[PDB]
Amino acid sequence: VYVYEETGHITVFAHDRNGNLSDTLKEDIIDALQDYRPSGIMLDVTGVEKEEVNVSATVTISNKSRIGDT
Amino acid sequence: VYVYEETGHITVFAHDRNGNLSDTLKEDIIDALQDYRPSGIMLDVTGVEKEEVNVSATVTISNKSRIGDT
Amino acid sequence: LLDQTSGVPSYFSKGADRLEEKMSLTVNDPTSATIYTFMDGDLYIQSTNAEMDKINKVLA
Amino acid sequence: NFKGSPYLDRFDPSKDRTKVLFNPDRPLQQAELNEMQSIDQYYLKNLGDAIFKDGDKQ
Amino acid sequence: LLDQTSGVPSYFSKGADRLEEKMSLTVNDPTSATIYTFMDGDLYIQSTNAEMDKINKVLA
Amino acid sequence: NFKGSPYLDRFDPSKDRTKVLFNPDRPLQQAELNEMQSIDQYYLKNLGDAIFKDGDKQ
Amino acid sequence: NFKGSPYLDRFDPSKDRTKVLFNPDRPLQQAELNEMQSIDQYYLKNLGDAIFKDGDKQSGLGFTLSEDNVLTVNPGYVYINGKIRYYDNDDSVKITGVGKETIGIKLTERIVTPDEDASLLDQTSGVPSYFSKGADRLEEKMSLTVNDPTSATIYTFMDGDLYIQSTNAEMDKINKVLA
Amino acid sequence: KDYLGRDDIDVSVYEPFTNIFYTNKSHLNGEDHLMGYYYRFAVINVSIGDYFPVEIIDVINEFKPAGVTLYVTYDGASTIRGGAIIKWD
Repeated sequence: VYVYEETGHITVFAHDRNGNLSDTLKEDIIDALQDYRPSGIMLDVTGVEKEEVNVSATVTISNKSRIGDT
Repeated sequence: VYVYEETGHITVFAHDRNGNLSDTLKEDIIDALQDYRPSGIMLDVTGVEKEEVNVSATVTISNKSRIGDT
Repeated sequence: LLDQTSGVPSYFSKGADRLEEKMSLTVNDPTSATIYTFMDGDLYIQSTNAEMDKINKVLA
Repeated sequence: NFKGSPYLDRFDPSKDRTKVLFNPDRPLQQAELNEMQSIDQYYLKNLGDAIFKDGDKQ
Repeated sequence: LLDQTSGVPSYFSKGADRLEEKMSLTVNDPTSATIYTFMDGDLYIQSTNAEMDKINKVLA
Repeated sequence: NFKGSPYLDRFDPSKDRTKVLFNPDRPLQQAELNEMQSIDQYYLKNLGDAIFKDGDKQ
Repeated sequence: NFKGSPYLDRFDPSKDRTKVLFNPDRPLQQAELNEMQSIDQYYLKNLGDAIFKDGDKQSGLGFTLSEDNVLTVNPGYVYINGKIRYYDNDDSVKITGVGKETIGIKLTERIVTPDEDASLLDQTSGVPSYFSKGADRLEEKMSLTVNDPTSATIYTFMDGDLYIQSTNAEMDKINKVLA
Repeated sequence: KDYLGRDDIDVSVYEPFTNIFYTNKSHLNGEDHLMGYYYRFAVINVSIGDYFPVEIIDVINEFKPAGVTLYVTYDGASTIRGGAIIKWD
């Protein structure tokens, strides 16, 4: 969780292990935060700015018999 | 007690057994909640919106001899 | 119309109201301010330049 | 109807009152603010009516 | 002129004064704005419609 | 004369100041309010004088 | 532009909104105050524009020309930019004296703050806001220009000779009808 | 008062939203100011009448509620050696 703070506004960036934030989990976080959040200050829950990286690597092997699926 | 939350303001509705909120009790509540309210947030105390219901009823009775004031 | 310094809804955001006066076009409403007059779909009187009733009364 | 409850504008042409003179260390009534612009708009209306008629195209 | 808004802290409190400018009739007062002129109880000049001095100069 | 202590009306035609620009997080002065309407009335007076003369019946 | 951060003037002619209706027990906004004066000045400008033109002389403004073609204009009234303004500046602009030359007045907007002019500070005696900063002031001064198409022409010269005279007040809209 | 070595020092928290200029109740030339960035809710100014490290601000960050801007004021009058009134005669 990353709590981003402004004057009179709170933004709670939260994510799961996969980097997503489902609506059910967002509602559960909000319900949990009802007890902890300060009264009279706006609060909002949003998912992190997840970035998905695709990797294609060419690797050369000294012992060419070790080549295979493993 | 009922606490109603708004952005930047808190209002507290309180009542006694009779549904009234005396000025002395209002001042006591304010003084007690000085310690409780968040910093940089406005808190207010008001009396519950009491609604006195006038009921005029016509009761039909079987035993006409038992009719009386009691 | 809310408070621009804060820029969000709040207890302090609301302020003064505004009086809006929109103009609409009518056909034969006597209460409205007449701008043109027609007779059988033909223009009745023209005015090439600015109209000024008091000034024209003086000039007449 | 700006004499109503929310605004309470005290402007009335018959009173012949032309200016709101604010004083220091007193409440600033919203009715006073409304009357402040109502006076000016009324006198501007008088000035316009003294020359133009309703529906005069320019 | 006292505040007559119900249920406010400034209720019945003093506020801004008002500048009252009452017009009154005068005779042979050089400071007053002349509206009529008489000679031996007889009207001197008439004006059937609105008077406009700056316009009147150009028209003349 | 409204330039005195009880009002402090700061309007002056020679200064050629035509708008009172309020800023946030400042106290509100009664003299600013008085000048706010004084400017408008002065310019309305100029507009009327440019056309009409005192005592001109309408 | 007064729509920016320091003033946040919310007035716009297209919205056809002609009155700010204040309400009780609310926090007062300086933008509402700015718009309150803006509306009246806008409609006054409209009323002026319906009669006058930006180069219309009302009275005074008699020009004086030296042998070195140095021009000075006497004080007088003139309609410029929605208001009839009293010209009282001692300009000494000169002309080349050849070809068509036009004299005009340019209006420059400037901001006056308490820092520049200490008199704008609150001087109400014996209050908490004594000597506190407050509202700024918009200063609009007039100065002469020569062969400036942006300025409002008041005079026109041809080879150092006055081209057209106007004995009395100029009223463009009125003059069109009269013509 | 815990982070510092003494308790008798004068400390107070100022809440500027109490001095917001309301139309009716607020006096025109009074103590109130027009609403804006500083005179705003979720803002506090802490007055400290004693020398403090800058890390005291971080200490306040541990205690203050989330979403409130913090300001600190150093009152140099409280820290004057002896009587602070200066004499000429």
